[PDB]
Amino acid sequence: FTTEIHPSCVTRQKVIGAGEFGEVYKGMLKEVPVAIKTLKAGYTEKQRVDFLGEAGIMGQFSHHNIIRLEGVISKYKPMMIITEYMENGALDKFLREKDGEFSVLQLVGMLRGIAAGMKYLANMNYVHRDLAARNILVNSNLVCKVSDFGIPIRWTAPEAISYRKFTSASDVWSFGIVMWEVMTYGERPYWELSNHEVMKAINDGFRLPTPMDCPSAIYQLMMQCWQQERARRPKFADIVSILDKLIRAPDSLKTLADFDPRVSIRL
Ligand SMILES: CNc1ncc2cc(-c3cc(NC(=O)NCCC(C)(C)C)c(F)cc3C)c(C)nc2n1
Repeated sequence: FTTEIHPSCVTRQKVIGAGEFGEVYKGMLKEVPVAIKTLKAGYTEKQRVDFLGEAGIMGQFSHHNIIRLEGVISKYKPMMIITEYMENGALDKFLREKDGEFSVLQLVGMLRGIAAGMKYLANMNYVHRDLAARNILVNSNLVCKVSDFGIPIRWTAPEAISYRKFTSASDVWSFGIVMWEVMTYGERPYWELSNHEVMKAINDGFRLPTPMDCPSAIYQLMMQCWQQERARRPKFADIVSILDKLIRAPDSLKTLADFDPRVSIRL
């Protein structure tokens, strides 16, 4: 079952995005701010199954680091999925607009939240397939929650690219990329390299270099997420455990990995 909301309780205020066959609005629910995704007239059977299926999954999950469902409008048209509203929006854009404004402890806290959400999804037998900072939302407490706005080569594990093997372990690879995104304040993974250049580089053993001002322990962890051999990657359980220990003994984060400068200025 999913909480059914009457349309009279919902007010759409502004368009903030696009759905698969409909739009996404900021609005109010009788009052609390909400995000609202619509499915407009003409939708196919597949679209309806996918839309209500997504809502169903969201309504069963209950975790601090997973987007919360307020409810669904299924009995009237257009159909709607209504979620909590995350005031700071998508993590990738947020970090790029707030470059350098957070402490290392705050950044690592973000990652621990994301990891906790992913551990929950993985153990509930849900494989994300598109984990990236663009699909993480941020609220006014700086809490990060896993979402999905709809192959993204540079986030995807080799086995998922090569033979379509998507698992919690391919999500761990992606999480490594997300760690690099957070610690660089939203740098594009692999910079201007083309998709084929990225795939070639990874196959030949290249990995993203240390971010600036990055704790050694954090760089070590993201490198383990990028083991070629799936079985050698940490589980989300391991990641949550390590990040929790680092945060609870925060002097552990004061030791930095060496940053490899591209340009050296001699004065
Ligand atoms: C800008 N703030 C904000 N806050 C909250 C927002 C919530 C949504 C949202 C997102 C989804 N879907 C969605 O989050 N799917 C993944 C769910 C899972 C992690 C449990 C597997 C949805 F079905 C409906 C809506 C309204 C979207 C598309 N945008 C949002 N934007």
